[PDB]
Amino acid sequence: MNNKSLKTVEILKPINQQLELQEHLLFNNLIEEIHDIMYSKSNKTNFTR
Amino acid sequence: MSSDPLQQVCDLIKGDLSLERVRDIKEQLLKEKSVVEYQLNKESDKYYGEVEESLKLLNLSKNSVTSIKQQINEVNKLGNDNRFAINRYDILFRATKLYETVNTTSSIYDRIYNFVALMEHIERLLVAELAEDALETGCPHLLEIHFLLTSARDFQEQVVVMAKEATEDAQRTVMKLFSRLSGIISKFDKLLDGLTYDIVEMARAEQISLAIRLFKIYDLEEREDLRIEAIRNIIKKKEIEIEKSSIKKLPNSKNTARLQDETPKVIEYPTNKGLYQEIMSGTISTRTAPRGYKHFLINGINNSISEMFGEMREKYVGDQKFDVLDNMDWIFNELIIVKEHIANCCPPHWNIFEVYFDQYYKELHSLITDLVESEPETIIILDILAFDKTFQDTLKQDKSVIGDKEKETLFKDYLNLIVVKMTEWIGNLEKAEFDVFLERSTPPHSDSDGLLFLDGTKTCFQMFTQQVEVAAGTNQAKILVGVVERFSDLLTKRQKNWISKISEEIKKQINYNHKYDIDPESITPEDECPGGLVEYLIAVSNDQMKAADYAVAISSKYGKLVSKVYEKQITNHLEGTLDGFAEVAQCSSLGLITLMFDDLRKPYQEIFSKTWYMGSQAQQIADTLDEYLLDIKPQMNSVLFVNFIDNVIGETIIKFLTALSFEHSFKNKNNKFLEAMKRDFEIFYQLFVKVLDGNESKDTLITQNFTVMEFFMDLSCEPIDSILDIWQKYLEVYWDSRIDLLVGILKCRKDVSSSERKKIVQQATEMLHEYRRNMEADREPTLMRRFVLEFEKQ
Repeated sequence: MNNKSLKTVEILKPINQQLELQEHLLFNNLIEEIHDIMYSKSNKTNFTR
Repeated sequence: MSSDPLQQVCDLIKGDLSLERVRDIKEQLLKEKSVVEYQLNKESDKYYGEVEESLKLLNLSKNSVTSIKQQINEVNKLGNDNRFAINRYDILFRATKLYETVNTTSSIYDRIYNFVALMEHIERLLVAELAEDALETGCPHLLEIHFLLTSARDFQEQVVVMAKEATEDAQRTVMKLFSRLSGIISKFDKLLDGLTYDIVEMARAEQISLAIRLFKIYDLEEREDLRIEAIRNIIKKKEIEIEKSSIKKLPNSKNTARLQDETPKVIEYPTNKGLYQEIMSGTISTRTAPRGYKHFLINGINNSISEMFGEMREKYVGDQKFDVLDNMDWIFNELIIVKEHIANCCPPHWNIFEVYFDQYYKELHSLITDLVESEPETIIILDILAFDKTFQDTLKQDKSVIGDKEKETLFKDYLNLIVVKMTEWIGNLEKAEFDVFLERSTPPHSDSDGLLFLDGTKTCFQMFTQQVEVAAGTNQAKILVGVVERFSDLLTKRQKNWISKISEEIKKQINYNHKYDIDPESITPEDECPGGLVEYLIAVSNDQMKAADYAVAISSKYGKLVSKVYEKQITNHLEGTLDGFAEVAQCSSLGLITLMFDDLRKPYQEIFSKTWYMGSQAQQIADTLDEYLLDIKPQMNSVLFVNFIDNVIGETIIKFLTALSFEHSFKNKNNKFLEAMKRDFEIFYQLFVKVLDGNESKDTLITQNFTVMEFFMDLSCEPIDSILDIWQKYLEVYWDSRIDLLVGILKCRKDVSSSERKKIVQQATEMLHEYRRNMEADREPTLMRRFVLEFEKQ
């Protein structure tokens, strides 16, 4: 809504926003391809079958 | 938003990411919205309640006033109930048979038009009674109001002659018109001979407790009765303008008429379309119309009988010069007594209270003409009419007074009088004083220690203090400033003349000292003038300080009944003059310093030659000028004195540094000049410290000049490698006497050469000007102000 546009704090909030979002796609496909079971465990690699 | 990005700047006045200061900035916004909603809260509430009473009374009068004109539907439609029903009897034979003889007023018009002829011919003397009062007619409520009702019975021939305008016959106002010659104008003018002689009888100094009672009672009875009567005829043209101009000017005629309407729409046709709005029925019903000028048009002759007796009591001369308001305001006292006596007599009319303010038009307009130009006593012009303004105010409600509006222009006449008078006064006082001061064997007003006051300046003191008694006496922002500040321009002409003729006192002691001990080939006519200028010029500075006494001290002493703005407008040009009260001392007392000197110019340039080097020239200068400040010292005003002896040590050191360009080669060779800078330094020390006793200025107003003493000892005694720092330190205090003095010091010296003058004195010249960019950006011009001695080719 508030655009804002620009610094003060927004922008230079949105960097950590969008890169935190690609960080959540990183951890997201990490746990997705963990027990995909493209690595096999109950988890990725902590084997419980 | 266009506010929010600006608010993003206001919160961007916290940093950029400033969450703590963003929180506090939000608390600031909460304070702003907080108070804005407190005032918007209560303001919105007051507006809401205004809408509440607004719609509450639009309600309450829509409904209740719709049931007030519809309560006139209730009670006025109840009026239509008994229209042809009421009074339970033959009302048809009461309004058409018994009221047929109401259209039979013949014999009453014959014996009352005939008796109105004969008996008002008798009432042309009986009801027109006079000669002289005998209670104003006698008894004009019997007499003059008997002529009013006799003129109200002849208002059938005066006012209902304008109602009976071709009613049924031709001789109703023709054969009765000769019955109205002794009938109407022998009753209406009988009430106007009794009314003009009633109010004129009420203009007779008592006037009286029964004469103005009866007479004014007739002049309120027929006055207010005449007012509602001709107000009923003007409301017959306004009730016909309400009525017949709702009929003829409906508009549905629609021509309208030619030519009995527009004009006279709406009057509109007498008996009865133009009459019955002042005639029957009509429970009045004539209208009256007595008496027209009982005091309905004759109360103006009562307040104009004290305002024509008052305006008549001016006697425009003014019988001394301004005695118009004496008898005129006496008729204003008789206007208050006749006014309140007549309101005690008559409530409705006949001079209730307007005689007082009408007599204030008599005293106001009277006092605004007796001194209009300067034809009255110009010195007593505004004091008279202003004294009757405030006093004749205080003699009433404050209000049979004399409003003038010519006060201030007469105060411009007091400006021209007191200012040009004080030009004459001040000029004679000056030239009298200065021609006394050239008689130098006797001083002015006695005291043996030179604190003499003066004589014509005392006439300025006390007598100009008496000149401003009208200034402060009327408290003018145009005289108590203007005579005072234009008088301060006259004081500038004064101190210019103290500069002029006190400079002639200076010349008088200059050539009188030439006659005394200074080579008498100088003698002038007006300068036969021995020692004694001391008491004269200090007597001048003494009444500079006594011009501070009455000018300054009387100035802030009395002027305290305006604001400090106007008081300040006075204060700008009498009390900064304290500096002016030694500014003559800026011109007189420096003359004193040269006239301590002018018996002694033989050692004043034999210094720096060989006679003073081992001799008694220092004895003459230091000891003789020491005694010369051992007789001015008891005799001198203080503000003159500190600046004086200050400028004695200074001017006496530059008369001690006179001969630096005579080019005598310095006797630091065998120390003869050098002892003249050292041993004579002991002799030229008690010229600073026995001159000064009773105070501690002996070196305090001499230290600044021990600078040029000891550094000049470094300048003119000392050799090559000790005149550098002479100009270093002597530059660090006195750059007013510039570097080229050393050139003259090296004009007076062979054994420090000219190339040494190039290095020392020209690199020291660069010290002078580059230090003037460095350290002067040293102190002021002083004793050594413009004694920059002549320089050779560097």
